[PDB]
Amino acid sequence: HGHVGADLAALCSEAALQAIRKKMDLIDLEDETIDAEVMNSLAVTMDDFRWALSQSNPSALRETVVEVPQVTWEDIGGLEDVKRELQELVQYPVEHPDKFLKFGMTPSKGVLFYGPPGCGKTLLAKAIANECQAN
Amino acid sequence: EFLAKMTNGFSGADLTEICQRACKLAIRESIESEIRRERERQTNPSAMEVEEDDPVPEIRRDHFEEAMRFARRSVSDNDIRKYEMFAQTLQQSRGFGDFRFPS
Amino acid sequence: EFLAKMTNGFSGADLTEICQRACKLAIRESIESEIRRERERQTNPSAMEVEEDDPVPEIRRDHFEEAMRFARRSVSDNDIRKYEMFAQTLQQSRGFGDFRFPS
Repeated sequence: HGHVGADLAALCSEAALQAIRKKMDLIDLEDETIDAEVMNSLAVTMDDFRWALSQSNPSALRETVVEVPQVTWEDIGGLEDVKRELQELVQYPVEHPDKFLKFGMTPSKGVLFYGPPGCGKTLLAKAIANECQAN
Repeated sequence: EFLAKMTNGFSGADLTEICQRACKLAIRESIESEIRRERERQTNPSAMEVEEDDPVPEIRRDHFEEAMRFARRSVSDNDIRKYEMFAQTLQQSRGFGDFRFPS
Repeated sequence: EFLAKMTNGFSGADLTEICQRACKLAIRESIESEIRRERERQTNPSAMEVEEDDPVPEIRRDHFEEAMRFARRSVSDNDIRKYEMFAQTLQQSRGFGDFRFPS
């Protein structure tokens, strides 16, 4: 998370260099000119990638990120009234914008949750964003 | 008019809310009525409603009869007395009262 | 389900902690089981476990039975009443109640 395309190019080059560097047993000092064996018979494995991700590459990202969430409605069951209310306040002004125009009811612009700390507030707020395919 | 003299102490910003709550309560049923009509089991071309049935063409009576149940007056009696008392802080044409010019 | 109806007043952020405390209590034993297996006295090739024995392949039952002992509800009863009282500060469809349109 936070990597950009150039950072991922750097990740690929460093993982390939780590796969070279583990093969110094054949890439020796006695063979200054490297034979054509390891030039085409070296494949990178997964822990090299995990090393290159872990040991290096700080991400150059600190600002916000826009995306669709991947949490689902059954991730937090129950609260059918709240689900019905959020469907009425989010889904219907975007899925059916003409019926809101038949008799002129304007949509509302926001709710205010309140409750005890840590009862899945953000995990409830992302669910309707995922369901509407909304950022 | 029957809705007029029932709401007695309601502010002007409170009864403008129930004519959107009734619209929301009718838009819910007009969305819901379209769910079963497309989710007809064995949706066959036989006996098909070629005309739009329009179950909720307009806001009916029981929408207001149900939307009224969530009504609440915003201003109390204790704060309208604050404005009555400030109206009394203006002297309000009080004092000597009627007098007449001599003849 | 037996773990569901036992935890009654637990917030959503408290029972998400015990499914990491149980993981920590099983990772401790899975680290510890590998200590004696490499620290076998006279570690000979005779009767060697060529297969991985895997003593803790998954979280067993007594890990949750022991991790539950450190559970604690975060929210009290005195502060959920604060939200019940704020819910009562909203007038909550109270007043006149049911009325009907004339016929």
